[PDB]
Amino acid sequence: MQNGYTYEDYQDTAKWLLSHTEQRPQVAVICGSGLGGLVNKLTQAQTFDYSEIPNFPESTVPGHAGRLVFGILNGRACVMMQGRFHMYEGYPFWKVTFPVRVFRLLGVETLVVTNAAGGLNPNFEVGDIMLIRDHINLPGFSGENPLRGPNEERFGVRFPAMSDAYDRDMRQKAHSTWKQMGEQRELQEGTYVMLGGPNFETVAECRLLRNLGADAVGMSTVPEVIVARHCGLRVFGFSLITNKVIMDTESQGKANHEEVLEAGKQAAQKLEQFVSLLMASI
Amino acid sequence: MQNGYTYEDYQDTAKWLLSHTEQRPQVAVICGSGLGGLVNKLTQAQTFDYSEIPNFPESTVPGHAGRLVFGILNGRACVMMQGRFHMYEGYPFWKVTFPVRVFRLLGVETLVVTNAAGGLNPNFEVGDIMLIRDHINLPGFSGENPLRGPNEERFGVRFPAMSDAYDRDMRQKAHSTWKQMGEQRELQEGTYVMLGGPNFETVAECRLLRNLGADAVGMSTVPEVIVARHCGLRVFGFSLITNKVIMDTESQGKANHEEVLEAGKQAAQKLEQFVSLLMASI
Amino acid sequence: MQNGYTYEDYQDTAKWLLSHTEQRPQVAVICGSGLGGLVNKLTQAQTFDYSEIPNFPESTVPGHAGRLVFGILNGRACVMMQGRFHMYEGYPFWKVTFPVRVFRLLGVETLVVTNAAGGLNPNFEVGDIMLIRDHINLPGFSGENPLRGPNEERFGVRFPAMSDAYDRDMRQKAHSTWKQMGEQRELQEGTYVMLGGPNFETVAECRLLRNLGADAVGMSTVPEVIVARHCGLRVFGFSLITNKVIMDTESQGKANHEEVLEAGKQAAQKLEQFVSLLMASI
Ligand code: HPA
Ligand code: HPA
Ligand code: HPA
Repeated sequence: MQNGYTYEDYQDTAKWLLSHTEQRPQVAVICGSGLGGLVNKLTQAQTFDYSEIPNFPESTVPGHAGRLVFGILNGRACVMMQGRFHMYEGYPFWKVTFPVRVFRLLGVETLVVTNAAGGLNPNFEVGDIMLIRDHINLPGFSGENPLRGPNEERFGVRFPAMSDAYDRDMRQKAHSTWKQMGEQRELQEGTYVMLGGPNFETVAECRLLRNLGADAVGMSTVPEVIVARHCGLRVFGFSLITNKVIMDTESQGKANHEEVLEAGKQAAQKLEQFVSLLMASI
Repeated sequence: MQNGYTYEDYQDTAKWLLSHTEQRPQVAVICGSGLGGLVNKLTQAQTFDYSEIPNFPESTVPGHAGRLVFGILNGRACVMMQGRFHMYEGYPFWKVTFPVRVFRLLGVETLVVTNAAGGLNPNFEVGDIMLIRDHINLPGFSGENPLRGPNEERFGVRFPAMSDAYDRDMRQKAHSTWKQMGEQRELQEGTYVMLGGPNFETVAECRLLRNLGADAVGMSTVPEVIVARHCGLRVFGFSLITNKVIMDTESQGKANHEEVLEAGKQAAQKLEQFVSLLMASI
Repeated sequence: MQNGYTYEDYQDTAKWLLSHTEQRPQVAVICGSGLGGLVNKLTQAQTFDYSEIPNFPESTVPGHAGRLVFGILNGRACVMMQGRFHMYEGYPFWKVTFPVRVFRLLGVETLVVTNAAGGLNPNFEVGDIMLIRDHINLPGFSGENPLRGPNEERFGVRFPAMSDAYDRDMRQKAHSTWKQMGEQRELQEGTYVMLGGPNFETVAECRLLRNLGADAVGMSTVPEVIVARHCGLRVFGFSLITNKVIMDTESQGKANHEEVLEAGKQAAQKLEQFVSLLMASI
């Protein structure tokens, strides 16, 4: 497999955006979970529907419509993705990660990724926020990788390292900010594992995922982090623990989509003020 | 990747079958192992070669020729697949699972899946029958999934759960029936793990498969169970332990295809009467 | 997926080579690591650029240019691949493994595979040579396999076993030869695990790889061993431990490509005399 986008494609899209807005973001945020409401706190916001931006992959976002929003959040200029793309919709990883490279060409230096995730770690409770310290890329093990194919030297090297993908200083700042918020629940931190989806895991799969050392499971984010790190973007991210995974055959029930949506709704306010405060420390 | 079959394709195939047979099955059986002979016990059987049914994937079945057989088994009306499709032949998962959706549109409510498998659990002996209680989907981890691409709402939801894939009541009935058969060997039950194939595993791979909690290994069934559960089919299945996997470098030999064929042959009669008795309890 | 090469394609390429050289090799060597210099010790060498050989996949080799070299090494006639293909470049496994089948049709009976690898086993030091005793094929778990699609009976069987892939007698000879070289460091031996790449692993991924029982990690060799064993080639291989993987968050640094190149350079002489001596015992 080879990326279908030439360097010029990215550049054209970037040039189109610059000629249609006066905003010049330094931070890019890919919203997941109940963070979709974060667009409501931007100043001087300007919205672009994914369908009107050349080369942008078609939208297929549930709940939060596919919009790219520019604006000032807590004194910082940023651009946000309201709705992202997932492999389970049929998109190749090179379409999924297309926005990350455009962000780089706009002058962006920092990327914040957020998502909803199932809790594998027995100590996580619904509503918990887990800073992503590391990740396990299952699709990557089989070759499914956004960097597969010839390397574009103008973006980065052939063999980029990922052991330092999640910025250390960012996670330090995140802990201080959380303390300053006077939260009773502590800020979690752990390993996120991505798998394809769209179906939810079985008990047997959840037990091995946990045995492999993962704390949370999800169907996104990893390909974006890989491409971001490839082109030199400082990356920071976190998962909203939307549900605890069923790990015993005496299943009290089963993970459902309404459950995760509710969680995203109930924690929205907490996630928004958190990301807003973090802007001041980037 | 996206499924190449539109909902209408499935419906056309279903409509063609209904206009060519008076049979109206409630149960669908996908035969594997030595269960291929089960067609010999149907009453009022009517056979359809896969090649004469519109939209049906081309046949590539070894030993048992690709036929779709309708008939009455122990008083119940059912349809059976004599030979299935495997990813290792080159078929995408959406071709492999095509029959499952057609079955749904015919009015079928229950699906019984059977296969041959290598024993990972040290307590299994050749000839053992293992009820499938749960599964581990390795291809699914990388995104290889029959549901990949846009979701067809007329079949099911975007994020179906799989923790309850193998019907509980069915497995209870299976245990009672086995007792009533006066078998000396006990009915096994466990986790089946699917991988792509077509080559057999190495010692190192078998040890990790076992460490991951799998009891039996095979190259099929899982994609069919996923699609079946997606559209609301009650699923029940079992593996015929055709051989015990080599797990030490002092390999007494190596898994071979003739070995598995022999096992399927020697247990044929036992599997047939078992599935026949189960019909009375569905 | 299905192999795009017909049996005749392989045969044509083989026939073209035979009509352009008088050499008739019995051993084929696929050079990796600092073994790229091994071509300098061939007698009566004759070089073919991959681009001039019909049907040969396009070259994309870093450092060592894609050449196929025929010659006599320590009294034995052999053919060597200076530079191989990797999935991470965009090649399907059937393009990657194309040379292995051509080698078979030339009359070759033995294949020696070498590569660079990251050390997972805590006892390995940079510069170590690890005989490959077994392998773990992650891409294979998801269906990514060079044998996927219809089986070509003229090459081998539908379900080949892999538990005996690495020749036992070859590894015995390798140990004797190493002793005869009077090396202070002992010859290592272990399980190689392949993943897609091109990015390097994260700490979390390295810990699970090690927990799964792997000793060394790399991005090649496995598909070639599978196809070789399929067509009846005696296989022998080893990894040059070019670096030790970062397995703690207090990362002293991070794996980089220059590091691995340096290692390949520093051990070149030792690998060359080793492979040269082994020729005398094949
Ligand atoms: O349980 C889950 N599994 C997979 N992805 C998820 N995303 C939110 N919750 C889950
Ligand atoms: O040992 C085995 N491995 C994989 N698939 C199998 N199907 C039957 N036996 C086996
Ligand atoms: O650390 C490593 N990881 C993956 N492949 C490698 N090939 C050499 N070193 C490495």
